[PDB]
Amino acid sequence: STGSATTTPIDSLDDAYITPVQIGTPAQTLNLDFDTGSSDLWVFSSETTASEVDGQTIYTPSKSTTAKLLSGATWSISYGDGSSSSGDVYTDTVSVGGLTVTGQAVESAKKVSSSFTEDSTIDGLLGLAFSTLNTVSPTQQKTFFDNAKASLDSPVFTADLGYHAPGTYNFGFIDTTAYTGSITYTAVSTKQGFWEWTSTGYAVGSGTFKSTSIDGIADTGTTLLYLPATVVSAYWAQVSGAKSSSSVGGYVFPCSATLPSFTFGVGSARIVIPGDYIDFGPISTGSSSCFGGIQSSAGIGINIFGDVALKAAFVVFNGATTPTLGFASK
Repeated sequence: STGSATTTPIDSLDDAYITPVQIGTPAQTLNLDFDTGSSDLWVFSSETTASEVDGQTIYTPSKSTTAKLLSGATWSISYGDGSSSSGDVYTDTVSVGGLTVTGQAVESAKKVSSSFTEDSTIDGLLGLAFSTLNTVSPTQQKTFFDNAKASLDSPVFTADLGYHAPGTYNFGFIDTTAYTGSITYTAVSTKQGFWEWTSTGYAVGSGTFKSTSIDGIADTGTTLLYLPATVVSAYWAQVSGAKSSSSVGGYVFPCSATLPSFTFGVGSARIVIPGDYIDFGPISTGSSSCFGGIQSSAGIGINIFGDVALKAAFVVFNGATTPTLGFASK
């Protein structure tokens, strides 16, 4: 089997991407944030505290003839941005782009943190990291990809995120028309539950490539590119007037600037992030100070190849017995 679904930016900055997902019978379509940095499929629901729902589409399990309460199961998750959610668990039929999993754990939110309530465009998350990170207790549950893998033509999914435009998540096949050149595959460590790999270095604009190992995660659920402070300083030093602002929470730059590209290594291959991809717009409405899309990871504990990086590539999440990651230009 295969599946293919369009993923659409939620706003003009590509702050996140939503993908329609069919849940239950009859289908209830919710727009979920596909997150390769986490492992829970959770949704706003008829159980969510009413004051914490503000425009989202909700899953109502009582209207699904295939929903079944997973007795005794609860879940609770906290994300790197400080947001969180928790609730109980149903199993139900879940389809993405024509690919159907029966018995998928659908985590129904009873509580969500303010940032979820305040984003009316995201009806939940669909985690695509490794199932070892799934938070369901007392019986950990598998991701949608883990449940579908055996049925897929090939045990892979691909992320093709657009810059200011829709893109595609494919399951079970690699669309050879969706990228240029060849796909360069690189080793993955699953020890932390993530699609964790080592970049071979970087360049800033037209500058020379610096060969240096950068361990990080391929995380479709993080907007920005978070890299070591040395690398990020070298990037922003090429932008007149750029500075790290403690009050804003990262590097800002004059909105009048033209940003240089940023290149990262995948083996001997190179992925070029155009400068425009690094502009996240005024820090507040009407400001001439703009927020940078490359930020220091020094306060995180891990480097994150988020959307800013991944949308410059066609990315293969290879879930073979030994997982690997592939990157192509496009």
